[PDB]
Amino acid sequence: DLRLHLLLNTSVTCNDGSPAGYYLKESRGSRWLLFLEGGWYCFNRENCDSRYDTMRRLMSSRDWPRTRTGTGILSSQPEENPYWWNANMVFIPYCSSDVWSGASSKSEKNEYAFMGALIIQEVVRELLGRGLSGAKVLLLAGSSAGGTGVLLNVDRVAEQLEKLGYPAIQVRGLADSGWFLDNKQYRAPTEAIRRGIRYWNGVVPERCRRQFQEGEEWNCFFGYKVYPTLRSPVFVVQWLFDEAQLTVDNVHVQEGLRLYIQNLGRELRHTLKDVPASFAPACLSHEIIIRSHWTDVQVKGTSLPRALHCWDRSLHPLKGCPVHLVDSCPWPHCNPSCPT
Ligand SMILES: *[C@@H]1O[C@H](CO)[C@@H](O)[C@H](O)[C@H]1NC(C)=O
Ligand SMILES: CCC(=O)Nc1nc(C)cs1
Ligand SMILES: CCC(=O)Nc1nc(C)cs1
Repeated sequence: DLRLHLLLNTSVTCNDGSPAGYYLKESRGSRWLLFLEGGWYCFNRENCDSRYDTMRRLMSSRDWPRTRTGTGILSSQPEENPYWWNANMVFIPYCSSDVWSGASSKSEKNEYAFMGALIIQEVVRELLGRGLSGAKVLLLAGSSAGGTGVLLNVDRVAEQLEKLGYPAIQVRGLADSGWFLDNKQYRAPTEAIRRGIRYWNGVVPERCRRQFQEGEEWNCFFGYKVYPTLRSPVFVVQWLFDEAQLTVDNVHVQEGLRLYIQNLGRELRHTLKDVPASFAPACLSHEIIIRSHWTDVQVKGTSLPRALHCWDRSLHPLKGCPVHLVDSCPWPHCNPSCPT
């Protein structure tokens, strides 16, 4: 079990002004995994009000429980988590509705606070006094909106630790199910994100901002565009036929739809050709890393926990221990190990 700590700086808040926080389980014999929860987002007063009625735990800490159980990559049992398992474990709840990009407080002009980028910085800050100062690796991981959040924030964490005087901590990223395409729909994300950035005062990585310039920062929310601007090592996990991608594409089988689905998989595979650390199975699904049975899926005979271990070794190719694992077969569940 991981134990809740609300942020000591109570000006760093969830949407409704309640304090943000993190859940922690220390492992004193180990030198850190910080995981970003996902859960869509909201981009105007009306749709944020709706989310506050029926998804309030994603906008407030008032009802959070005192503990949570670590699962998947957050599990401390080697049977469930062959990778790491002995690491210090941190789960950061998503309560900012801003894909972890916001830097704006609640005020007389703002009904809600959007502080995702500042929540991450404050968590890292308060952890340094609880043992993070002695770390050798900090892995910033996340699923869905949290996976996009890794891409937007990993280099800022590295810069923060350098400026605070901790140059020996190696910061790395693991982005799960947050690598989306701004593609043609079958019957939109780009417009919703463009409006969100204005509403949230959203921030993107500096090198990506300088490429796309004012008004075009929405481009940096799309993995294949922001990834080449990043300096920290990042491992990318993405289903080739992601259910959230298909949902925004208005897909819920005749020739037209067959060709659309096959072209989606081919496009995703193309965007990963130059990503040396990646795991991309040919399955229709969504998310992976915090599921208890995350060890079952294999690409070309290699599981995700093994691929991550091989990545660790590469950061010290390796005989029989690969890190670039992308299916080439063209239809959902052509890989027999896909989740049932
Ligand atoms: C609390 O966080 C805010 C936002 O980052 C910052 O401006 C302020 O200085 C912090 N306060 C303290 C006491 O650290
Ligand atoms: C919130 C996760 C999701 O389904 N969609 C996202 N789209 C972008 C562009 C970031 S997160
Ligand atoms: C990167 C060189 C290499 O093979 N690394 C190794 N790591 C272990 C754990 C044994 S050898």
